[PDB]
Amino acid sequence: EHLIAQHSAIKMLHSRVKLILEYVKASEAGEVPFNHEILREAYALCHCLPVLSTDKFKTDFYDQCNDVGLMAYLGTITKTCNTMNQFVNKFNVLYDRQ
Amino acid sequence: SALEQFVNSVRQLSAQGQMTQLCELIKSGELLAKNLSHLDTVLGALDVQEHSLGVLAVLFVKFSMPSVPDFETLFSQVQLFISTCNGEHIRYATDTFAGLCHQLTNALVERKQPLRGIGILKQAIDKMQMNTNQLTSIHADLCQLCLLAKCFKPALPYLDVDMMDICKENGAYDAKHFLCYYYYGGMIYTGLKNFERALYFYEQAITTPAMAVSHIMLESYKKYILVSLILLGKVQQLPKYTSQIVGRFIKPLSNAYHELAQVYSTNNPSELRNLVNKHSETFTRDNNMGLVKQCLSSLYKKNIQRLTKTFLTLSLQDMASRVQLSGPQEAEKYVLHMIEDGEIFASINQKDGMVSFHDNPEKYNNPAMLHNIDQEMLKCIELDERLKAMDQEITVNPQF
Amino acid sequence: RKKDLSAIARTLQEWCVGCEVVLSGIEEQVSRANQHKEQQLGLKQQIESEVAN
Amino acid sequence: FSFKKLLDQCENQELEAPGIATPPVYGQLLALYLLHNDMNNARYLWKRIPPAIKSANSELGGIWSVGQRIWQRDFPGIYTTINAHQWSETVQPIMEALRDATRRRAFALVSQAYTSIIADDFAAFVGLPVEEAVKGILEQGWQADSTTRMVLPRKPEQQLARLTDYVAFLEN
Amino acid sequence: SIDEIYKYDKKQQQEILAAKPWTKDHHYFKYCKISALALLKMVMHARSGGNLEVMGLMLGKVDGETMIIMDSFALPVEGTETRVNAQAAAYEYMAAYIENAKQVGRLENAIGWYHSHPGYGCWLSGIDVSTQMLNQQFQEPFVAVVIDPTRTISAGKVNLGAFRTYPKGYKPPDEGPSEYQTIPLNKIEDFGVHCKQYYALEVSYFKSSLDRKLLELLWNKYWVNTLSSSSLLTNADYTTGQVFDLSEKLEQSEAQLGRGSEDKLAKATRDSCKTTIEAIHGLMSQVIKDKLFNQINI
Ligand SMILES: [Zn+2]
Repeated sequence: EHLIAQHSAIKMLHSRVKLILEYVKASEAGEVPFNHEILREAYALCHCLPVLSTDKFKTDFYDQCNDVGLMAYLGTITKTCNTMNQFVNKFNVLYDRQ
Repeated sequence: SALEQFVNSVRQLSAQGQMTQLCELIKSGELLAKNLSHLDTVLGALDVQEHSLGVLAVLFVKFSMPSVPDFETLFSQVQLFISTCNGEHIRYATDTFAGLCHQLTNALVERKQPLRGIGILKQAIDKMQMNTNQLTSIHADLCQLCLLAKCFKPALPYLDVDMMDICKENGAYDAKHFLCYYYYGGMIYTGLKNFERALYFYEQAITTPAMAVSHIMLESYKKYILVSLILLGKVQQLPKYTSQIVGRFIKPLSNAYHELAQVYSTNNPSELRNLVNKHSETFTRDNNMGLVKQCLSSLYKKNIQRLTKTFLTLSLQDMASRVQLSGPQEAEKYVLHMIEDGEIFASINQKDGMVSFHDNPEKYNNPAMLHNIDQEMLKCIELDERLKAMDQEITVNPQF
Repeated sequence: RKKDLSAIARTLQEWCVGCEVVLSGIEEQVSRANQHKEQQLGLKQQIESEVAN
Repeated sequence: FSFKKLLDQCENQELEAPGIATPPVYGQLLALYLLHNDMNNARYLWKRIPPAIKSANSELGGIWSVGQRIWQRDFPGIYTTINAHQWSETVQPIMEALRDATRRRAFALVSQAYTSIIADDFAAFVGLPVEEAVKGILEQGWQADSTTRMVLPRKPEQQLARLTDYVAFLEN
Repeated sequence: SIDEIYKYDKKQQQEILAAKPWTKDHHYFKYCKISALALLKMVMHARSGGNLEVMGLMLGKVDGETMIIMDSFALPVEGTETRVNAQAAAYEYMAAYIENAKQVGRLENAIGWYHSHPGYGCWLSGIDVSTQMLNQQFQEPFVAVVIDPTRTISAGKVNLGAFRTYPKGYKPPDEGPSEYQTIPLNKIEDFGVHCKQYYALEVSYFKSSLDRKLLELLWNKYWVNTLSSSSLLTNADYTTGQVFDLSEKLEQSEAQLGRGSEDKLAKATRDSCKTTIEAIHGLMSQVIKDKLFNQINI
């Protein structure tokens, strides 16, 4: 229910840059205007490829995911500890007088 | 006569109409007449399905000679019963296992060792152990074997399972069964040197309600001492919810062992020598040759570990002088086997005599980190999975 | 910059569709997993509810 | 590599064999389990070896001595023990294979822990003579020294299913 | 028709308004047909309200067995969650609005109470339970329209509950939801004093086909925004407050299960798993963008 907003906006601009793609392909194909400002931007794009190779964000994202993952680790804690407390309850229920 | 439809039961009438006879009451025989050879037509051929209840209660009136001379013949068809007729709920197959196989167990090192049953026979062993390599005294036999008998392979499959699901449930198990279980666990991960796993086995089983003391359990707590002190950089203190009389009775029985725990803080050769001579009765009581220099290893553990966070580099000749080390060249020798231990921040400077620390546990910078954590992932995953499953079954509790 | 123009724009179409299909396989893995999460927890909760009586 | 498969299959099958399996293949498995410098369950199974097998299979005693010097880690002595007895086609060839493998083990780890050493030291620690090591370092370009022979050893989808798992826990 | 429910039959609507089925059964209103104006400024004016509690008049109607929230939202005010009958003071809004709303054919009349507890809900607390109860003996059909802004921030779902509280004399019958909710110290005692004096309405939503097309087309260019969140940076501090709060709740679960708020240990395990899921899914979206745009290699 979140990523479908992603999907919707991406599909909208997808229609945009796909109409772009279509009249583009026609440029090199034929009967549609020959301009030098078509792909050229595509070259800019292919040098816009994966931003920050940098190892900077590489460490940064080690940071991020380690944070959330140890969060989840603690939550391996939360889940099984709640399970454990209920177990000790029922152990104090039938094995014992809670 | 005595097996008219009874052998017809095993062959034919097992998984049939009102034929629920043998399994439910849980062996080189099963009938002791002249026709002990006719004890071997078809019993370990097909399976051990729902033919459970009756005929064992019917036929517990013979109970003699469970060790007939079929040591290979009926042994052969029982290795079949392993393969061919492994069964339905094969826990109760511990019967012949109990009656015969421990019987057979008695002969194995009595001949050499378990020559002939282990490999195949684990087929119906695991047909027995339903899911988790579930606990039985088959563990007990074969793993006492792999501990002391020089045959450690067949449970290498079964090494670090969190096997569970034991059967009390009309016997089918014994206190000694788990006792042996984590016991050879301890001793083997000693010999196998995964000392932490076995130390774990000890403590997790020793908090069990305990009121009978055993010198067996004395060897248990002793070897646990061995690991927990040697294996660790200092002493462990445990969840003290173990026995009332046992854990607090052997605790003074651990007199020399608490004092030797103090000895772990002491660093004296002569005293540990004397105590080792004292307990040599245990040092070789089960071919456990080498425990003393296991202690000496813990000694140089303390040495090196102290040295670890001290400095970057010293006159390692002078450091060997420092650390009660027995040989400077020798010093780098065991240093470099620590390099084979793969842990040390040290380095090899013949010229300057330089050994530095290099403080690179991790630089948090790995797909390797990803692997560590994905391990953590799936581990904690299935952990919580059985959390929810056991919770689920707690939902199955009756009127309460 | 006289013309790789045709080949330029078509390599563009290529890689655009390539990242698109990577991300779309992701999309349907998502339509699996936490759609599978919907089904799994719904059924598991059905089990837990039927545990009572 | 196939040598490890040789180890594994020979071990498990030779175990499957016994009354008592092949004492020559016993010592062959000995070398096989040595292949990783796997010495301790090695001595373990040594202690299941029947004694006539040990003494009679003289290559068995030789290999046992070899693993002895292994625990010394005395490199040239162990090399010599390789050519003490020779079991070609199963051992002496794997003698060579394991020899070179653990020699490279020493290579890597020593170069790593290296700070300074006469290259001759470790060269004898890998059987390489003096100018054999000269070759090894110059061809490797590692700086050697006069009067010390000190080396310069140099030493050296994915996320989508992640997300699915994250939901399977978080969102369950 | 999809527009068949957008039809505000002022005739029919005000008919059931004067119908008084609640005085026959105070559980008649089971549904709550809503137009998304509630969500509209309820959401963004609880969030734009910061942490300042608010109050006032909702637009709406009634249909069959259904309260209908045509409107609900917030003020730039405070004091709600502790005001003696807060909501009243904002009704001046549609003391005017609805009036000349009729001048455009909005012949609707006032129906309810817009409000927001920015950060911690939209409801009526202890003094506002005086508010809620008094007014439902004042103003029935009256509702405790309940949705939490920051809960709907870190939750991804609109927990809407139209809480016709059980008037004095009328106890919760078979269907009293009584949505138990973690309250601050100010009003948790009075919630325990009044947690079981209200039920919820079956809050449905009604719209036009143009509405669906507009939301889809919204997404159809918002997806670019979707891959530009950076919200792990947003409320990591919020995660930290949950850190403290959760260690505290485990302290209190401790203190409860010691000798002998029901089973604070299990509730705490629940909420811990919840908030960790929250932070983890934030990290999910962020790692999503990251791995995507950073695995684009030339
Ligand atoms: Zn009030």
